Amino acid sequence: SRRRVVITGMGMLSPLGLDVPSSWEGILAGRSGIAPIEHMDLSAYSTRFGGSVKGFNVEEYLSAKEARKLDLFIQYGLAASFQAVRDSGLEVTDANRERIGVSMGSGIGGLTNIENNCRSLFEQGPRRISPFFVPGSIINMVSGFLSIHLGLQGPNYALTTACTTGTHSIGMAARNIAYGEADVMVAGGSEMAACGLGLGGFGAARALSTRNDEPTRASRPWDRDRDGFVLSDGSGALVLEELEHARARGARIYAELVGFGMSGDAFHMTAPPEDGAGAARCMKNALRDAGLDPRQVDYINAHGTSTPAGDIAEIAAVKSVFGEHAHALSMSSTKSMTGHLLGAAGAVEAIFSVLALRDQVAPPTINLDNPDEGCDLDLVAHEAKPRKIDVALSNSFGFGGTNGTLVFRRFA
Amino acid sequence: RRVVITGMGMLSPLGLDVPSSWEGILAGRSGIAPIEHMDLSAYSTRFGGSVKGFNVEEYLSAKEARKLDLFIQYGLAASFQAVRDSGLEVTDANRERIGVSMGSGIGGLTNIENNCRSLFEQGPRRISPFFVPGSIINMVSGFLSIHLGLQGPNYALTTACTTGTHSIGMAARNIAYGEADVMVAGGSEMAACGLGLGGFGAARALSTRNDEPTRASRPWDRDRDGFVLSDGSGALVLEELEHARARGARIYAELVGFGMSGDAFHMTAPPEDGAGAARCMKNALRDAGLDPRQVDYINAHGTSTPAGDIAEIAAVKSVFGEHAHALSMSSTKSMTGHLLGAAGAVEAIFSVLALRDQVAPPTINLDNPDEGCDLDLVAHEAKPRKIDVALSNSFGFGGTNGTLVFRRFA
Ligand SMILES: [K+]
Ligand SMILES: [K+]
Repeated sequence: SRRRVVITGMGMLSPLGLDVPSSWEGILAGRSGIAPIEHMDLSAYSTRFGGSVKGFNVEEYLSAKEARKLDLFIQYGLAASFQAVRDSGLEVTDANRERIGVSMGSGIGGLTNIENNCRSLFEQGPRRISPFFVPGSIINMVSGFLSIHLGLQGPNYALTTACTTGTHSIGMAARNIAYGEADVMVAGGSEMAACGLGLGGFGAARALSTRNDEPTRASRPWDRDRDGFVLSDGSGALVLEELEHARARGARIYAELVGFGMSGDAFHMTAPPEDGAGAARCMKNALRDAGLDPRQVDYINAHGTSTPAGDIAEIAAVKSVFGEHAHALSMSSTKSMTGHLLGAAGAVEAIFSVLALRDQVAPPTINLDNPDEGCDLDLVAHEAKPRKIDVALSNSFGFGGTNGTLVFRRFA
Repeated sequence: RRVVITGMGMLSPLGLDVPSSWEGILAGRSGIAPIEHMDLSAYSTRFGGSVKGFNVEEYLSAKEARKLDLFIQYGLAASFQAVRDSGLEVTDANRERIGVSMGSGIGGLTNIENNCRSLFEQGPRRISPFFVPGSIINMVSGFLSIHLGLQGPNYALTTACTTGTHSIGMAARNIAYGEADVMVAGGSEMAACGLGLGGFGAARALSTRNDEPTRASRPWDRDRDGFVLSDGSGALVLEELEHARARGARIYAELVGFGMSGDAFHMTAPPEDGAGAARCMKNALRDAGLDPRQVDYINAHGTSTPAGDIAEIAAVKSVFGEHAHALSMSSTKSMTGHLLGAAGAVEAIFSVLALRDQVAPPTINLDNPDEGCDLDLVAHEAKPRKIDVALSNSFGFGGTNGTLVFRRFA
């Protein structure tokens, strides 16, 4: 029946760094990765900043010939994946390649490539669309290209669930392993939606912070002066592995993935209900899946995107699920520093949750200068808090009311 | 926990619902024609499978519909159809146990085109406020859950040609695991626009048989020259067996197996031996606890491509051995074209209906079977025959493979 799933490898590109340790160093130091966007002219836009990946060198991962065929979200996804596989120490062979799969997702995918090709179509005609437009832009090609590069022949797929993509990708990949469909999965997500369509689109929806004068203070979850999310880019990948498989090869085990929960709000296209009813049902599903007492939860890495309705819904949901224990645990939003990585958010935040377990420290919610009415939990304001963490949750409560919760536990 | 199919819904190039589409399938009718909605003079391919006469206001108000990309409208239509067909009554007692997994290969290309037009010509402040929510792939699942009040697992797959097949398979897993009693699963696509036809055209992936569009899709025929791009949607209501029995549901068939693999070979062209497709079919059969000899009908991937079609023949021969000549295999894409994200969903429906009616759909246009294509490919005309177990295959871009196994329920 249901086999146990552990984390043996991790990889990442974020607004804070070009790998896991550098990103984590920034997280624990309370550093913002948010800055005015330099790669395009945003003078005509209401938001002119975000979390860019800085100094990415694709030549550390892929030949120039292969890299030019790929949208940045694919480059980022492959980078995080290559890091995670290397980190795991796993040797891929004919004996195991059929048992190793991939589930790397994205919220929007190759929007830069789509936009660029639409410009070519409109101004020059259809014969100027790139032959690599489809294979270089569709969301499943992170899973596609990774499997080809490394010879991974197990289950191969891709989620697209907006803010929840990375969380679903990791959860369902653990389900594959638990079910016996695979012994190893590379899972997570990637995003690069910082183009005219992305910044303009979220801008037209009035979804983004417009705090152009102080970009590092823009992302401020649970603060009374929050005004929308900050768009960020990057990727996270984890190597998930069946427990006995990991033990048999003497793998280093970071943590155990013990629970995964899902729900739908069935409420609104963009905003959650203020009581966070769906989020609460999601966390409850996750806790039951993990066979845990709620009081066992020590740290919650929040969705916390710095939106009026979104942030307050999470407080309400945490209070409903945990009761008086809501005041004993610590919850923080690392999006205060990284901004919102959309399809990659759940992946980088799973990594942060695993590292919170490794290092026994809760990452801060920076910018929490004045908590809003009712936001009176331990939200780890301003600075990292060393504390006991035996169980960590990571929440993603995304566009369309799609909810996912992952439950991680210390392994010994 | 066993999983059964209690409702189905569809938009295809052959009809605006399941029965109309199925009638076309059994008649050998083509849904492919020159594309009318845009000027394709400068394009190498000027035809495909369009949904004709779709009326969204049978499902949604004009205001609701306006914001949503066509792929979402199509996905909602199939989903609404399937839920209605199932007879399920949604209540407070069960709403947290009913979820949605509707996917798409490429999603809102038409809305992206339109908002690009506005961005380039007049700037970012002229992008639609509803662009993002009305264009992102998970919004079929999102909108459906909101409209019907469904609070169970809510997600979306995007695995090109295999989307619909993965969506149905993984929704069945949700039910089997106990995280849901009912799932609405499938896919939708509306990519037969400028970016889609131009994009696949640039990749030289499409048939260019502009002079005879109905003859263009010709799986395993020696003169095939690429796939035909088509629009539409399919949706299935998957239900736990006891749940279905307790409410007296009509059960079309049972979903008994789901298999996956990766080729880890090429972007678009599978290995000639179909090794990945073979592993996938074997995985599906193992999941179902069935021997290859129990399979009666296979609804192929069969997109009408040189490498793709022949890999499937090789895969079927390796998996089924001598029994490969006893079963029937056909590609309904010969009539429907390739619905991309919706292909696996509409083809799961065709497989279920093959079981209901005991008839194998034809592979039309199979005038001259290519070298080695000597199986029973149901050439030209529908074939009544015994069908106890049916497979549906999807072997998609990226080498991503999925196989569903359906069985008669008595
Ligand atoms: K989180
Ligand atoms: K099929």
